[PDB]
Amino acid sequence: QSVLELLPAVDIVDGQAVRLLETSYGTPLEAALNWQNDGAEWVHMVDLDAAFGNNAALISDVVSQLNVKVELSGGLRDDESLERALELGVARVNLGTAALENPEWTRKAIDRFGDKIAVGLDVRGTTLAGRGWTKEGGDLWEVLARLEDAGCARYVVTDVTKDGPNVELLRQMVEKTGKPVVASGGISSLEDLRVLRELVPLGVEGAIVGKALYAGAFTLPEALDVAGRR
Amino acid sequence: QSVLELLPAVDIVDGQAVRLLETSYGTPLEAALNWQNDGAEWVHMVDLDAAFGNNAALISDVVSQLNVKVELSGGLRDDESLERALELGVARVNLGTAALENPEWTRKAIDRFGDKIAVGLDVRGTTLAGRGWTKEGGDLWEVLARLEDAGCARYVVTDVTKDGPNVELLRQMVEKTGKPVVASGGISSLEDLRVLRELVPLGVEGAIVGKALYAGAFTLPEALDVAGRR
Amino acid sequence: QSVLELLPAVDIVDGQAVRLLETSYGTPLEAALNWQNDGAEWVHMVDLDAAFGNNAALISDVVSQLNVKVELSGGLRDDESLERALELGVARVNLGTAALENPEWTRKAIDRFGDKIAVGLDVRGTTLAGRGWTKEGGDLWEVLARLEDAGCARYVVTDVTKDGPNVELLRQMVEKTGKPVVASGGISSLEDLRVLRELVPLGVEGAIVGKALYAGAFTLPEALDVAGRR
Amino acid sequence: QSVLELLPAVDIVDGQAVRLLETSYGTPLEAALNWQNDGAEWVHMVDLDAAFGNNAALISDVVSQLNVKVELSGGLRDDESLERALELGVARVNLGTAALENPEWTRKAIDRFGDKIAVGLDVRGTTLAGRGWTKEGGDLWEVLARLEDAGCARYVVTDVTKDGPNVELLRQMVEKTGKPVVASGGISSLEDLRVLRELVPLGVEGAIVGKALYAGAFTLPEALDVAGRR
Amino acid sequence: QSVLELLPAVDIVDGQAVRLLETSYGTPLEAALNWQNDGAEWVHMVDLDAAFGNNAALISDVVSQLNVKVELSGGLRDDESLERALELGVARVNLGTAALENPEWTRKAIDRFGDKIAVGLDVRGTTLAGRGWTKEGGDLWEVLARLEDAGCARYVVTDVTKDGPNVELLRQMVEKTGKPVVASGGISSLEDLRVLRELVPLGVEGAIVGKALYAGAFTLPEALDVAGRR
Amino acid sequence: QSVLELLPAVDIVDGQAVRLLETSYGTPLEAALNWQNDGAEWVHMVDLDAAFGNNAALISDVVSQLNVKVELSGGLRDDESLERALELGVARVNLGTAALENPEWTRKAIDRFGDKIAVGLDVRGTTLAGRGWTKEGGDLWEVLARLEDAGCARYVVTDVTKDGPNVELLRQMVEKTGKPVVASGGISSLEDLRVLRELVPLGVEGAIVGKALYAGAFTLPEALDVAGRR
Ligand SMILES: [Cl-]
Ligand SMILES: [Cl-]
Ligand SMILES: [Cl-]
Ligand SMILES: [Cl-]
Ligand SMILES: [Cl-]
Ligand SMILES: [Cl-]
Ligand SMILES: [Cl-]
Ligand SMILES: [Cl-]
Ligand SMILES: [Cl-]
Ligand SMILES: [Cl-]
Ligand SMILES: [Cl-]
Ligand SMILES: [Cl-]
Repeated sequence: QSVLELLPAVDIVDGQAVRLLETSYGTPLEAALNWQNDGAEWVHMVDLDAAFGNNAALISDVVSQLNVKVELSGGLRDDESLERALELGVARVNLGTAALENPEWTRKAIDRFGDKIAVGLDVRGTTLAGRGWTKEGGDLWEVLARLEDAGCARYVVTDVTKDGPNVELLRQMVEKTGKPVVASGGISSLEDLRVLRELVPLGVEGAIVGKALYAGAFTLPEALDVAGRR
Repeated sequence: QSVLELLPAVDIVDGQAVRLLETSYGTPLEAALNWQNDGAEWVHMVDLDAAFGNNAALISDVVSQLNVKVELSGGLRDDESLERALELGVARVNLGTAALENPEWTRKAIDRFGDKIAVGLDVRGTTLAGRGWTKEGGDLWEVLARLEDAGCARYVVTDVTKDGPNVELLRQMVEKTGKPVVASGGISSLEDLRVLRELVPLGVEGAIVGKALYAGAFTLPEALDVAGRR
Repeated sequence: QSVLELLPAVDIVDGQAVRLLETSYGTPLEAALNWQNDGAEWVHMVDLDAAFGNNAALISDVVSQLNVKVELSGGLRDDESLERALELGVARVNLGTAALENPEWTRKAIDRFGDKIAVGLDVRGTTLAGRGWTKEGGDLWEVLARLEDAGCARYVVTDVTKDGPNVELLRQMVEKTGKPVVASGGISSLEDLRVLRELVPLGVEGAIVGKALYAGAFTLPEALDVAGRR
Repeated sequence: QSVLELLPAVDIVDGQAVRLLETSYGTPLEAALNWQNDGAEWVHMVDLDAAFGNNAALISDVVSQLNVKVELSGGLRDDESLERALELGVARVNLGTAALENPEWTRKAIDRFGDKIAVGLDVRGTTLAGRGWTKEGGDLWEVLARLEDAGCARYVVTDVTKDGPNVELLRQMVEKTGKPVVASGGISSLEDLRVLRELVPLGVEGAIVGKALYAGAFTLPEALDVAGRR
Repeated sequence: QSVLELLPAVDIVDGQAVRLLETSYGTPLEAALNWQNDGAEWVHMVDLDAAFGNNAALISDVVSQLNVKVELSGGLRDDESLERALELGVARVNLGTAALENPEWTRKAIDRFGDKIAVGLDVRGTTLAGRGWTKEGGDLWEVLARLEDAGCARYVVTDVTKDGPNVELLRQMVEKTGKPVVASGGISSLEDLRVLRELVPLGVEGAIVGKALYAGAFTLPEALDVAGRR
Repeated sequence: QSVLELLPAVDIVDGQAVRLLETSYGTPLEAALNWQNDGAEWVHMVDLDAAFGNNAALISDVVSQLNVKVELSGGLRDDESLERALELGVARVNLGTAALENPEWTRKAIDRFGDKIAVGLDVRGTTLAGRGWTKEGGDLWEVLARLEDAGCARYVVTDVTKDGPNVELLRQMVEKTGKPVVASGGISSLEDLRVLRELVPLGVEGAIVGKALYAGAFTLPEALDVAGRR
C-alpha cells in the first residue's frame, strides 16, 4: 500500500513554537526535532508572525540542523518575502491568499521556482474561505483553473470548518490537475488517516497533522504506523 | 433536555493568558487547549490588550491548531479592527461599547458579516454599565431596539454587579428579539447552570464561565455534565 | 458584632505583583485570586507604576475574572487618569495627593462619580505627610473640611509612621464627617483588628491589611475570623 | 548596654536585588523582607542604577509594604533627584559625592529636610576616596568642617580599603560633630560588631552590614544578637 | 590511521544556542563547552543572526574561555564584517555566498588573512545551491577554479540534499586543489565517519557534525572514537 | 615559598556572567561571590559588552558587596571609559589595544593613575596578536620599551595560542622591567601552576585562571592550595 506522507505542524508565534511531548514552548528547532524524533519526514512550518516577523534565523536553524524537510508557509505574498523564504533553504513553500489575489504574480513564482512552490487553499466544503468588507472568497474551481493553467505543482487544501476528510473534493482536485494534493483538517482519529491513505493512488500525497495531535486523538508514531513507514 | 453551551473564558493580557489546572501562565493556545481537553466546544477569548495589542498571531494559533470554536472580543470598535479580527478566522466576534456608541457602524457590520457578529451588553440589573465625565450608560431597551432593527444575530449579556443569574432580564431579551442570548456573570455554583439550562427552550443559548472556575466552585468537566454533553 | 471589612493589599510594580503563599511574583490577578481564595471581599490595589504605567489590561483582568471587589489607587490625579481608571470597571477608586492639591478638581470628581470616589490621606499622628522643597503637608482638619464640603463619600486614612491604630483620629474623622473611614497602618497583630472592629459602630468601615501579612503576624483567614465573616 | 543599630544592605542593580537565604534574585521588596524576617529595623538601600534608573515604584513598594525603615542612597545629587527620593516616603536618605562637590547645595538640602538627610563619606584610612583625571578626593576634615557648619544630622562613613573597623576615625568624628555616625566596612566577624557596639555611648549609632553577610561570616540573626535587640 | 578532525556545530540563533545533553538552550559558551567536555578540538560556530546580529561578545567569550578552536561562519560578506569577526580572535572563518558573488573581494581576503580564511560551498550533488528571481547557483568547478587561482587555503563542502557522503566529489576537490577539505552533511551513522576517515590521506581533513548528533545516531564521544583521538 | 596570586575570571557578556559550580548564569556578583567563597583574593573581570555595554551598576555591585578585589578590563580605550571605570572603585584596571595604539594616551593614564593601571598584552609566542586589513600586531619588545619608559606598573600577558606557560617570555619581561607580571593562558593542570609559582621570586606575581577551571582540570580550591594560601 502506497504511503501517505505526514507533515506534522510547527507554528511559529512570537518567535517560539509549542512542542507536544503536555505542552511546552521553545524554539521551532525543538518542536521540529520532537517530530523528527518520532519518525517524521516533513514538518509543515507556519510563520504566523510573518502572516499577521523576523524568524529567518530560527527557520534556517531548522533547515540546517535537522534531517526533516520543511514545508514553510506564512506571509509569502510578494517577491521579497518569497525570495527571502527560499534563501533559507527550505524544501518547499506554500503560497496562500496573495497567490489567489495576484494570479499573474503566482504564475511568475511558479514559472521561476517550479516544484518548490505549492499553493494553499482554505475551504469550507467547496467554498473558499475569507470575507472582508468588500472582498469575498472567490470560486474554488475558477481559482483552481488559473493555478492549473500556471502549472502549479502541488496543492495544500485545508478544511477550516468547525460545525471527516472531504474525500469528494480531494478526489475532484486530483482528477482536474493530475497534481499531488496535501490534505489538512477533518482528521479526528486514526481511521481518518486510513481514509486518506486509500486516496494515495488517486494522487493524495500527504496530510498535515496538528489538531488531532494536540487533541490527544493519537500520537505521531501511531499516525505514522497507520499512514505508512518508508 | 436541550444543552446549554459553555464558553469558558480565556483573557489575553500582556500577550499571555492564565490557565487553570492552581494557576499558571502561558499562551492563549495553552489556555484554550486546557478547556478543549476538558470537553469544551467554545472558548470566549477576550483580547484585553486590544481593549485597553498585537496578539493576532496568538489568536490565529488558537483558531488553526484547536478544534474548539473561538468567540473573540476586545477592542473591535472600527472597520480595521473588526476586519482584522475576522481575517484571523475566528468563529464569532463580540462587539461592545462602540457598537452601542456607533449604531449605524454596528448595523453596517451586521449587514456585511451576519451571524459572525454578536453584540455584548454589560449590565447592572437592567441598567447599561459605564459612566464617564460626560457620557452615561444608555437605556438598555432603547439600545436593544436599535440592535433588533439592525438584525443583530446574537446577544451576550454580562452582569457586572458585585454587591444568581437575572432570569427575568434574559427572558425579556429572548422574547423581544427571538435571538440566541449568551449569559455571563451571576454564576456561583452548578445550581446556577441548572437555572440557566432551564431557559434553553426559551432562547438562552449558552453561558460564559470564568469567575466560578477561578473561585473553585466547580471544574469545567463538572459544569459540562450539568449544562449538557452533545 | 458588626463586621470590619478587610482590604488586603495588591501592589502593581513593574507590571507584576507579589503574592504571599513565602513570596512569589506573578500577575495582579494571581495576587488578588490568592486573597479571594482566602475569603476576601475586597482587595486594595495600588498601581505604583502609575503613581511614580500601562497596567490597564492587568487591572481589567482582575475586575472581569474575580468576584473580589477592587479598590484602585495610584496616580489618579487628573481627568484622563480618573476616567480611564473608572472605565476599567473597578468598584471604587482612591484619590490621593492631587485631590488635596486640587480641591476644586476633587469636588468635580465627587460631584460626577459619587460613591465610586474615596479620598486617601497619609498621616503621621495628625499631620499630613509630604515635604518638598517648597510644599509642605497641609492642615489635616482644614483638608478634611474641604472634602466634607464637597460631599466626599469615604476616607482612607493611612498611618505612615515608623518610629497601634490611632483610635482617637479615626474617631474624630467619623464624627466630623459621618462618613465611612478605612484604616491602614498601625496593625501588628490580630488584637489591633479587634481594636478596629470595636469602632465599626462609630463608622470605621474597614482596614487595609498588608504589612502584618508580609511580616507573618497572621494569615488572611486568621484576620477574617477576627474582623468578621459575612 | 546601648544597642548598635544594624542596616543590612539591599543593592538595586538592573531593577532587581540579590537576596541571601545561597543567593537568588528578585525584587528589592523580597530582599528587604528577608532582612525584616530576620529582625532588622532598617535596611540600607542603594539604587546603583540611579548612581551609575527608574526604580521609584520598586522603592515605594518597600516603604509601603514593610515595617523596616529604609535608608536610601544612590544618585541623590540634585534638587530633582533628592525631592523625588523623599517623595517615595523613605525614612532617611544619604547624599554622597555631590554633597561634598556642591557644599552650598548640601547646606540647602540640610536646611530644608533636616534629619531626613545624612551624608556619606567613603574613606581609605582618613583619606576621602575618588580620583579622576582632574579631580582628587578632598581633605576629610575640611569636608567634615563644612558639613558641621551646615548642621548635618548624621554621617555614614564607609571604609573602602581592600589591602577591623577604624575606631580612631569613628571616635574623632563623633567628637568633632556630636552627631550620630553609622559605620560601613571593616567588618569580618561578630567580634568587629562587638568592637563597634562599645562605641555606641560615644555616638556610633549603627553599622551597615553586607560584605560579611555575603562572605558567610555570620547571619543577620547572629549579628543582631551581638549588636543588640530592642 | 590518520585522524579525521570533528567540528561539532554550534548555531547562534536569537543570541542563544541549543545544547545537546535532550535539548536546552543557553549561551554559545555553554554549547561549545559541552562539546569540549566530550573531547572536541574544534567547534563549527554559525552566527545565524548575522547571516539573516550582535553576538560579538558571545563569540569572544567562547574564544577567550575555552580551549576548543572556533571555526566561525555566518554573514562574513564584506570588509567590516570580516575584520570584526577576525578581531574576535577566532581560529578560522568561513566565507560563503559573497565569496563566490564577489571573487575579487574573496581574493583580497585570502591574500591578506591567508590560512585564517576557508570558503564554504553548499552543494546538491555537484550543483551549487541557491536560486533567486534572477540569480542561480553558478558552476561548481568554475567557482572552484577561481578560488584555487586565489590560493584559498581550505574548503568546507556542505551537502544540503534532502531526498552517504559524496566521496567522489570530495575526492575530486582534494585532487584539483591539494588543499584540505572539510565535509558536512550526508552523515547518518558512525559508518559514514569511517568512510570519511578513509579519505584523510587523500586530503579530507575533517567533518562538521550536527544533524546526526541531534538525530541521536551517535554521541560526540562515540564519533571521536571512530574519527580518531590525537 | 612566595605565593602566586590567582585571579579567577569573570566575563560579563550580555549583562550576565557564567558561574562554575556545571554552569549557570547569573549576575557578575554571583560569579565573583562563587570565587570568593572558594578563597579567592582577586577576580579578573572582563566586560566583553564594553570591549565589543552598560554594566557599570553590575560592576559597582561587585566592588561594594564583596571583599574580593576586582581587576577590571574591557573597552578601556579613552579618557571617558577609563575615568568611568575607575569611578566604580575597582582595585585595578587593565588597558589593552588602545594602550599600545595610543602610547601617549597610555603614558598620560599611567602618569595620572599610577598603580591602578596595568597593561595587557596578548601574545602568540613572542608575537603580539591582532591582524586587520591594514594594521598588524607590533613588535612586542618595541611596545614593552614604550610602556617601560612610561613607568607602567604591571603587565598582564595572555598567551592566546591554540595549536605550558611560556617561562622564557615571562622571565624576559620581569627582567627588562622589574615590574610584576601576571600570566594568563598555557595552564592545563595544577603542575602548570607549580611552574608559575617557581617564578614568583623572579617577579611573576599571579595567574589569571579560567580555561582550566571550565575544562575541569582542577577546582579553584585545588588551585589555591598549589599557588599558595596567605
Ligand atoms: Cl528543509
Ligand atoms: Cl490533524
Ligand atoms: Cl475558531
Ligand atoms: Cl462563571
Ligand atoms: Cl471590581
Ligand atoms: Cl497590616
Ligand atoms: Cl521607610
Ligand atoms: Cl559587613
Ligand atoms: Cl578560537
Ligand atoms: Cl552530522
Ligand atoms: Cl575592588
Ligand atoms: Cl586557566
